[PDB]
Amino acid sequence: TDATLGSVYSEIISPVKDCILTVAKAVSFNPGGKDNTDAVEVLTELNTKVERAAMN
Amino acid sequence: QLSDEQKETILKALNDAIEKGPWDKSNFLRVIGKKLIAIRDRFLKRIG
Repeated sequence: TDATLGSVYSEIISPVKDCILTVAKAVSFNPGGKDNTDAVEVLTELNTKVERAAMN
Repeated sequence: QLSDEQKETILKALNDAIEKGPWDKSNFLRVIGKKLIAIRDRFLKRIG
């Protein structure tokens, strides 16, 4: 067990990446709404930070 | 594979995201929020 560089990508980065894609679908369907876009921003922020943490 | 400073950096990122995201603005985003919490719990299970 225990987290590795791999599990970070397979168990964190990929899932978050998937969530962003799905929220993107909600945006494309419902223009009005600041929440869905804020969510994508927060998740993108999350992944960029996790990826850097894992690559260093 | 992961150092201690990496693990805490990642956990901190998960926490920040869970705390500030609009996870209580809609039922849809609530689920997103729950998934994020599920991801962190899985990570915590491994490093602990």
